[PDB]
Amino acid sequence: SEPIRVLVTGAAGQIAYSLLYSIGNGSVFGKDQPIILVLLDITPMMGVLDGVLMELQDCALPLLKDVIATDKEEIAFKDLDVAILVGSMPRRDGMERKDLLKANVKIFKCQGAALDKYAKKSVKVIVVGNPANTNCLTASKSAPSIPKENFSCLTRLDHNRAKAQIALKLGVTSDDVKNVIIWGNHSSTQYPDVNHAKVKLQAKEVGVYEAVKDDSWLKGEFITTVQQRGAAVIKARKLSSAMSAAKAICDHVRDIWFGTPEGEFVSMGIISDGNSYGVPDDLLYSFPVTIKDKTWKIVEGLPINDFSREKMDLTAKELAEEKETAFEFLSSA
Amino acid sequence: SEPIRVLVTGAAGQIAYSLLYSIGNGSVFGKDQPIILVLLDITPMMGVLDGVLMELQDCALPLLKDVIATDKEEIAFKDLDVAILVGSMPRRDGMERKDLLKANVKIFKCQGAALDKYAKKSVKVIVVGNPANTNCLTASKSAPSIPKENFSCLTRLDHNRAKAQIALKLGVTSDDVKNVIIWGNHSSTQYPDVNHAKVKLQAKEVGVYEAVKDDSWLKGEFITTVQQRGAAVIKARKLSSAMSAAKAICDHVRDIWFGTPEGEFVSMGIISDGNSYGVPDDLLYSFPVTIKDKTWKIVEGLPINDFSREKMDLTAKELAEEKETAFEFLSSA
Ligand SMILES: NC(=O)c1ccc[n+]([C@@H]2O[C@H](COP(=O)([O-])OP(=O)(O)OC[C@H]3O[C@@H](n4cnc5c(N)ncnc54)[C@H](O)[C@@H]3O)[C@@H](O)[C@H]2O)c1
Ligand SMILES: NC(=O)c1ccc[n+]([C@@H]2O[C@H](COP(=O)([O-])OP(=O)(O)OC[C@H]3O[C@@H](n4cnc5c(N)ncnc54)[C@H](O)[C@@H]3O)[C@@H](O)[C@H]2O)c1
Ligand SMILES: O=C(O)C(=O)C(=O)O
Repeated sequence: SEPIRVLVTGAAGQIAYSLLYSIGNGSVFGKDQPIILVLLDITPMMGVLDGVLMELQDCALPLLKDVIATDKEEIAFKDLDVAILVGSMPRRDGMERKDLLKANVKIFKCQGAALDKYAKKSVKVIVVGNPANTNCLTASKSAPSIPKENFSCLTRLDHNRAKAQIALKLGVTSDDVKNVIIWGNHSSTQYPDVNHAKVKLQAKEVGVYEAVKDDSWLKGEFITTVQQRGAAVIKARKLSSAMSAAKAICDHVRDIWFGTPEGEFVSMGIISDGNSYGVPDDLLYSFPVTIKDKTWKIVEGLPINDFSREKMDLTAKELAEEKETAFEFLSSA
Repeated sequence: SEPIRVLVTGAAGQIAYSLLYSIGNGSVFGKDQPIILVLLDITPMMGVLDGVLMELQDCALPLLKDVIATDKEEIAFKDLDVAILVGSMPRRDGMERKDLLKANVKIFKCQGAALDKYAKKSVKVIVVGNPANTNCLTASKSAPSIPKENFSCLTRLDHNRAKAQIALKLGVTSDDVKNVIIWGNHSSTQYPDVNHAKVKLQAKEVGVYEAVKDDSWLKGEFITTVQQRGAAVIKARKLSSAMSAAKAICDHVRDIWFGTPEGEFVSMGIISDGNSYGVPDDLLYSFPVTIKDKTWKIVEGLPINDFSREKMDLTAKELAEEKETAFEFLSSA
């Protein structure tokens, strides 16, 4: 197959350091799919990039057709098929994802403008840098010639985190848990919804509530754990998550590239235009979706209880607030 | 279908951060091999170690059955099926990763002692932390009940780098290169030998001397390039060569676990007793081996030309010296 052009921004940083190996080894786009890898970062990090290039050569990765290290937008965004937007200022212990907004939203406006100008119209754009949803939304709106649908942000890490807490609670495997949902914002108001989740017990596959038999936990400690998870990792490590962040990016892009498995949906921040869940349009909200032929579709018919109604509305409300701040700031100049 | 117990020491830093995902991924011990990862680091790094533990859980790895974090030797080394020894004292620019001997060999003396008392007798121990060969030797000497053959250190990174250099020189792929050999010490006197090595050049296996047609380069710049590679990545990145080291450690441990491909030998530091290559007995030196049923076997009968003889001998002298220096210290008290 002809090579696909995949860009990873902030390529000299931690997340990228934990991710380039998985792209180059074929575990993301396919064991036989060659990659033209494009690596963007700032001028003073170009020497770090060169160290990463020698390490890629020392890792035996033949699927890497070419590896382009650059600090130029013209080169970085040209003809891409995939854009992994990581390049961003990370928060530190004590900060919410919301400060970083003014600092980072400006970067995603220019990058959305760079995609629109230089990348293919078919590009898949994956936004990881914080605030992901708002960053996501801003970049998307500075790329009017690229379908809204090609813009996604990462809630897969929160998804994976929710599964790992279920597996640990029930003493099960991560793969035995399925259909946990991460609704709304990639922030501490995220709703990790296990109402439609399934767990494989030895006698039969049951609902997560039925298998846990602890409603308080599921609506209490379980919610807080997942929500504060990013902040807890930073508090311990003194660095943002990277190993777990990179892996969720691999899972998110693979599910885009290869589709979701029969009877299963995954969490994805996407544009909310047309949803049927009572969520305002024009937001970059995380929904449970099924993917096929690289195209996502929100899962419909999920029964929403009262407890889930509220929670879902609180993340949307929070997302509107971030939308208001970033748009006031980017127009003001 | 039961799990195995693997220890990774120095779990709170660089190399381990790039390596643990590949262990719990199933890419080392097999896609149906469940693992319990045991992470060991010193007391002051327990904060950071808990965040790595959180990241590991957050990757949602079905095979990763349990993850344990401790600063206790009695917990780390209990009932291990595999021990990866990374923890140690660091290196950097200004040369060569020589002086570290006396500041790292105490660590490994202690660590062999714990394996001796707590570890299964069948443990496989891979020594990575520098001085790799001499730390290796010290640990085996302080663990007299665990078979000396069960101990090995890592020359696989130098071996992997060597293949990439040949691939680069010729314009071919790294996996088109077979049977390079890393003779000796993991240091600047190492001997990266290609006399017995093969390359697939234009769909025909030929002989790397035959393919390269530049004997001066193979005996000059290739050798120094492979010996100075680690220092070039570290001066470019300002951080260790973790991504490539993580990959060479997986190579080394997978080949131990599942054996070498038919027709192929790999490089790995082992106990020298009885070799037929003119190298002193009771040394931990790298040789070419074939591996079957988790048991290495030095490849006998390779003709040693004169250039090779002073080089293998030169590496040996250095290793003899490090042996002197390490043991007088440790016995001194
Ligand atoms: N959505 C998620 O789950 C998620 C998870 C983890 C981290 N993140 C976020 O991802 C972002 C990436 O930071 P990190 O964790 O890798 O830490 P990091 O600081 O080590 O890496 C960031 C990299 O971005 C580069 N960079 C900065 N501005 C840039 C620009 N304008 N163009 C290109 N590159 C630029 C930096 O030089 C650096 O190399 C942070 O905002 C972090 O909070 C998001
Ligand atoms: N053989 C090879 O090919 C090779 C290649 C690269 C690096 N290395 C060596 O690997 C080692 C690890 O490097 P790194 O980049 O991860 O360094 P690092 O600083 O990032 O990590 C070392 C870790 O060892 C821990 N440690 C120190 N003493 C310990 C002890 N007694 N018990 C347990 N943990 C202890 C430290 O607290 C730290 O967490 C170094 O010795 C490095 O030179 C070997
Ligand atoms: O730390 C953060 O901001 C994250 O988004 C993360 O680690 O998932």
